Amino acid sequence: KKKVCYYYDGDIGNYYYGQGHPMKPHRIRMTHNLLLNYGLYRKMEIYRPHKATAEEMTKYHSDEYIKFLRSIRPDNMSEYSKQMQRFNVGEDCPVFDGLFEFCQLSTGGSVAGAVKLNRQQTDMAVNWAGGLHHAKKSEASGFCYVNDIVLAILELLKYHQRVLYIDIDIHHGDGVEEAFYTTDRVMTVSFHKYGEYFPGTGDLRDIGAGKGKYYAVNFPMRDGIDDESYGQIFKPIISKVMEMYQPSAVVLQCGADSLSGDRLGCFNLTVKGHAKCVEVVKTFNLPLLMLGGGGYTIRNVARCWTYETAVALDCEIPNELPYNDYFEYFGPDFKLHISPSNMTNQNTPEYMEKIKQRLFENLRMLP
Amino acid sequence: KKKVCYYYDGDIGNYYYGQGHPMKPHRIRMTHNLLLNYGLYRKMEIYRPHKATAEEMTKYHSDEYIKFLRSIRPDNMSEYSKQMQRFNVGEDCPVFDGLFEFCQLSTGGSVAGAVKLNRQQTDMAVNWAGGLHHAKKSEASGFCYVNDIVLAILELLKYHQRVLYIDIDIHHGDGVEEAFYTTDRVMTVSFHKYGEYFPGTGDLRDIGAGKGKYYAVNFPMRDGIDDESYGQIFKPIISKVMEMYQPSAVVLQCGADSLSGDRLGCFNLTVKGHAKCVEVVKTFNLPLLMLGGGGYTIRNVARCWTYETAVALDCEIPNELPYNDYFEYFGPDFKLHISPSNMTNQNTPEYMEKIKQRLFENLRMLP
Amino acid sequence: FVNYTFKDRSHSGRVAQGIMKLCLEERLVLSAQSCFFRSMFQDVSESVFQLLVDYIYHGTVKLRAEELQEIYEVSDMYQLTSLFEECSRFLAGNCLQVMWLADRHSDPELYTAAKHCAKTHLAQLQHRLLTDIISDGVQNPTEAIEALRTSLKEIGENVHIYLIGKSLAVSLHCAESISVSGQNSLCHQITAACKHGGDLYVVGGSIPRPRRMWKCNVDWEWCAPLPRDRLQHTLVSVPGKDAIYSLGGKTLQDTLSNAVIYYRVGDNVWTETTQLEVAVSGAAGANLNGIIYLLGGEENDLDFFTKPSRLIQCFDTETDKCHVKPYVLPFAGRMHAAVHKDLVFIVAEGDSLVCYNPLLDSFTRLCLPEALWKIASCNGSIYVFRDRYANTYKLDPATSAVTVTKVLLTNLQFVLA
Amino acid sequence: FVNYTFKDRSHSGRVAQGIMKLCLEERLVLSAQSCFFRSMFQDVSESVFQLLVDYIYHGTVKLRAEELQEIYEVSDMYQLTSLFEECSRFLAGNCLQVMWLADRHSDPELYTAAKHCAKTHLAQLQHRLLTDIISDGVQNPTEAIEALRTSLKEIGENVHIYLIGKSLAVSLHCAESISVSGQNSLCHQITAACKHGGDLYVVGGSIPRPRRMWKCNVDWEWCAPLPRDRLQHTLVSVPGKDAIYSLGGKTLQDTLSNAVIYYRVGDNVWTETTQLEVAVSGAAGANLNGIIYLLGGEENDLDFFTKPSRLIQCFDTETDKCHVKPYVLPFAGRMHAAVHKDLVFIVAEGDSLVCYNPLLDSFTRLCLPEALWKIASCNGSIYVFRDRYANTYKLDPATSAVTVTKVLLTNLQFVLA
Ligand SMILES: [Zn+2]
Ligand SMILES: [Zn+2]
Repeated sequence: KKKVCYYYDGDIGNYYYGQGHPMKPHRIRMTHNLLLNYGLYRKMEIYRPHKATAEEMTKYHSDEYIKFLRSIRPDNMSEYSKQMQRFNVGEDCPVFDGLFEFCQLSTGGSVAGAVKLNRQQTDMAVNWAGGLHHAKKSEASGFCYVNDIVLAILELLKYHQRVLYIDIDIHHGDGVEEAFYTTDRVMTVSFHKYGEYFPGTGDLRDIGAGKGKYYAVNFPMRDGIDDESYGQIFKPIISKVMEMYQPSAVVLQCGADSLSGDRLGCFNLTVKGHAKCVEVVKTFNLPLLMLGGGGYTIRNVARCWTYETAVALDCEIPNELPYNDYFEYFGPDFKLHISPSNMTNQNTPEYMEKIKQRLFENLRMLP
Repeated sequence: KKKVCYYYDGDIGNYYYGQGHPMKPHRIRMTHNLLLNYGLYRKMEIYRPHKATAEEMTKYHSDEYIKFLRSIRPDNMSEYSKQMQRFNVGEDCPVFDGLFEFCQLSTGGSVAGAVKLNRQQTDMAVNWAGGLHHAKKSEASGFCYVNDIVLAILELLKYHQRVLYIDIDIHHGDGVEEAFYTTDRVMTVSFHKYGEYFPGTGDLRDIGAGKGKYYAVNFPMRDGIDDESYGQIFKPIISKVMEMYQPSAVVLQCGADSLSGDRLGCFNLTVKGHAKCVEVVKTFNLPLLMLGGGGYTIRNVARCWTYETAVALDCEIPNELPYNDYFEYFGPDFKLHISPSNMTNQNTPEYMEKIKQRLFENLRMLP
Repeated sequence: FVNYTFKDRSHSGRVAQGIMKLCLEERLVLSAQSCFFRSMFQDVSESVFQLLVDYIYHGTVKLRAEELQEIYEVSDMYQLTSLFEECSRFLAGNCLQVMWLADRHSDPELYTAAKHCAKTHLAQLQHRLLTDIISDGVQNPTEAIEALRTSLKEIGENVHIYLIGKSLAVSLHCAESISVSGQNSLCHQITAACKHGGDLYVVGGSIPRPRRMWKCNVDWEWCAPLPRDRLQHTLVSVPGKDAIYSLGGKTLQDTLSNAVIYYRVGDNVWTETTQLEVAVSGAAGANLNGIIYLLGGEENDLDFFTKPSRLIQCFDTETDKCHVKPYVLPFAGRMHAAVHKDLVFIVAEGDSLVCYNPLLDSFTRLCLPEALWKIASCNGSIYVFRDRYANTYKLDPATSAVTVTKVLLTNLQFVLA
Repeated sequence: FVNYTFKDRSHSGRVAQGIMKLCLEERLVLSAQSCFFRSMFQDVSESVFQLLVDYIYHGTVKLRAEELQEIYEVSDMYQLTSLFEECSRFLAGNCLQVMWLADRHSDPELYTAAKHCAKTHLAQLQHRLLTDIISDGVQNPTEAIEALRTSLKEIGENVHIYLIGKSLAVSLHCAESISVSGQNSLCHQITAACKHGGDLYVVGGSIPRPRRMWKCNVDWEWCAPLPRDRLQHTLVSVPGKDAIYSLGGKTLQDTLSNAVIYYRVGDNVWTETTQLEVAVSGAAGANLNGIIYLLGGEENDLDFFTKPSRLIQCFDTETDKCHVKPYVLPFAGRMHAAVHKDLVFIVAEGDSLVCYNPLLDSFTRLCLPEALWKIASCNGSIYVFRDRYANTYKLDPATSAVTVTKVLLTNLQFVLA
């Protein structure tokens, strides 16, 4: 059938971000067990992301920035206190124990998964530890240090001419877009909430520049988009983009922070709706890299990522969750699916239809 | 004394832009005579910009764009009608006879003048035919096709580490800033009118990104800045920038469209005020490339550029213009200086002082 | 908790509504509006006095064309209320009589409008009032005088209406029918045009730098550029302050603008001024008594696009202040306006025409001949023109009858006043 | 030219001014404001009737503390004007008497304020009104009852006032003096805080993503994040609609914001709503009768920077509409507000304090003890706190006397209601 590759290491669960931390990487392990407990592990191929060398990171990043990140330990923050302002590390995205070891694995799955994906080894590579997109060339933005998505895309361009990057998330992917804003080799379709949101970028008019003038698609959205609206905007836009662009290997960054009830996001997507997008992209039958970003409400994120793994395996998983290691977190419901909240969808059909027409118009200028 | 180099070819005066054309290159010849008639020619060294090869232009520009510009003649606009939209040539900056030959000379003075300037041949190079800054990497913007400023700056970086680019003009210099927006080798201080103006860029917050994060200084201004205000904002800002940056070779783009009474601009600078800036930059005694941009009201522009040449020669020229070839244009006044108009200066001292403090603050982060 | 001043903003409304109700359903009301009634507390008819008392108590005034006379006389004798101002503005063939009325009732606003009409139609109608007409200007002044000498002036033949078509602009001349005397081509694209005081001003050029301005009347006289780059910016002329205003507009960044600038013919300078409350693009401008009214256009919608606007913005030039009306336009979208007397005849969409009086809040509608019209007012006549080449029609305001009145232009881009 | 409706917006103003002038300088005026006078056309005193007639004709009402009684009674007997509403709101030790007054005059707004005060001070003051107090809640209910049984309720000991200092937040408790019962630390930076119904809500986290919201009261209960990233956004609580509003704010791009969002405790959702007319940052919020008043802050200036704002914005929550007041604040800059009865006691700069009643247009000033104060209102008391550690003072509104009343925090970041 559809060969699938999994990337996971246990130790990633011990990287405590800090007291009062929205980002909790250990959530992925609370996900891994749902793969084993449901039995998806046997049908799948499971690996662990190996260490990413400092030189490997010096493909899109600067040498000085990676050296700074590697040389900062929690005891010696005093020596580098001056450089913590030039690189935006220490406050919004504070430094903690084994930070570089954390990026040895968050990035180790993207490059090493794209290695198998570009080669004739798999049609779908999975890495829930990755999905970090806000990191800049020589700066840490958001909760990201090394941009695993950009490294994977660069590693993919060696084997493929045109690469489509789909950003299923609630945050605009700044690092990927700016990394490929002025090139036609990579088009970055990004579905994200726009306004007075974190990234600040991703305007409808940010359609590109230079040779890649019409190779930057952004779909701004408001808060609370339902499952139906997201799917009905996702399938045709993606189909039209591929028809006009002929991608060779697509990179889907799935962010479970798009689910309803996340502790940072404000979207209303359910697990079924979030898996509808991955299945839609599967219909086209192209190589699909899968980066798992965001992931802040650890229960909804764990359930969503396990379901996405099930979809990748084209298997069936019961709604009733089997008693797991962290069942106490799952609470009295015991359900694998989450009921959508009662929040209003601010994306009216006229707004969605107009943005879709603008995107189609911009796609008509594709050589 | 101060060795000065002049660059001029006569034929440049025959490049008719088109009916109803704001840009009239032949104005430079109406300037050249004022150099000869005043006698500044003898004390100076005079040369002509030689042809700029297609390969030479393919240093900052794309090969396809330069090939398109070279291969479009007025008779055959039909064949390339499709490509006239991808490169923004034909409407706002229409094609005319000998367009490529025009850029063979508008650019031929900047690279070949920077050749002498970087070497131990001159302290001041002059090229009134250049000053084209709005051209993009692979697009014609404004009234520019090949960015002579960017080519000259790149040719300068070979011999110098840090290069300061001062844009004395009323339009923000888009090509130069974006060409060096993400690098610390070149800082681009641009004094320009900001708002709903042509370029659309040059915001006070556009202070840079990447390694060149704090290497992009812009001083937004309103319409009608007087001589005194412009000088009092120019001298301290430039002094502070040089003190914090240590430039090796400065590139001054003087735009006579900054003069009062120009047929496109709206500044209120006089000839004396415009020469105050060049003399200020001379005080620092660094290599000074001189690119003459804009130049739309041909009388004020001719007088200003001849006076600027006189300042470069450190000579004295009488106010009473000697009967020249184009005296009929100069009208009954016969004066070499132009009286400032009665327009209001919208740049209040509080606004100017606040922007100066913001620029000083941004300069304090210079490593 | 101890001391504060209490000002009830609704006291006036409550007292007015109560006086209206009790008086209608059952001296102070009249004395509070009219000084002459206050002084006293035949000339007017019972029917007119009914509307007079309706204005005294309720302030609800509608007119039919046949009563203006009394609505003038009484409103200048009984009181100095806003009724007199409105009736005189509304009054602003019949010129020879309105001259005498304005002279006898000392109205310095109706008098000038009437002198304008009388001077324009002096040939068709061939003591101190005659001297005023002659001094104002004029086309047979000497012949009319024969039918003193130093009390005469001439302005040749000023162009009544201009129009840009397809690129040359034709200087249409109105003779009491239409005539074509004058023609001049342009090499430039015209973003906006404002025939000012018998002269044509055109602003445009290339679309990224649409600032070039020309005074073509030997044509091609260059003028001071505007410091902004905006498309579909409303250009208006105000000879009262000798200033040409450029309001609103859409930036080259697909973003609407609310900036306002004004030119000076005497000084040849452009000066920025107060901004608009709501940014609009393509709105029709109407200069009434120095106040600029910006009608319709496009307004921001969905955070990225524009929708047909139906707002009315008001720029007070004397105070240089902008404010949006509390009511709404009948329709929305591309629009054309033309000032006539104290009214604005606004035309949009198809078979739609509204006479809007901005000092008040009411819009009327007149039936069109049921065919993108463009309207243009003359000294005393309204001319409607079809966007594509009958090519011209004359609108009678009283009867609303479209009467067909030389056209050599396939297209009709601009129809200036 | 034939038919139009003329609506004179100045008719009411003219008639009101004229009636005022003629009446003062020499039945309809009163009957147009009061139904009872209309019906008729001892209880009140001559001095009070002087202010009554002044309000009838001129509408100028100032009070001194000793007349509210009559300003209530007469204004509920002679008329149902806005005078009665203002006097009753102003009236909203003396609780036991105001209860009887509200009950006898059927005021459903003064009654609840008085029941709140009586229930809060039931211990210090230990028929149907007693049952209403008991049913509302309470701290010795059973002891007071002894001094039926099912008509009683308890809420334990709700925190009167919270305060964030330096990072732990102290749950200050008011006992009829100050007490410190409760303490809990936070690991997060607090951009804003609000006290909903005896519970603490805090919004903040990292400065680029300051959306995290917590309900710490086991503390650290996570709540729905806001869809916007704004700093110094005004957070207000409205138990009337059970909604927590987040108005204004400054974006991370150094740009002011005019967006408004609101939370729902019952539904645990955030919903966007109408935008503000003028974008402000750091403005003090005051919820009066459901209408949010945004005071001061910073406003755009010089096209790139911010200046101390002195505007007052009004967000009507029932209609969800924003509008800017036509008048101006006494001062500008960093500001703090606290709702007391129908007033906002606004404190800014130094030795400056203004009692502002937003339904009207007037600001009063009270002298401070002449030392960055932060004010906080209680059930019936006003507490002023110094930014840096006397550390606390009690403000008597009637006498303006600052009387010194346990503090363990070096710094004072927030002082919630
Ligand atoms: Zn995300
Ligand atoms: Zn220029």
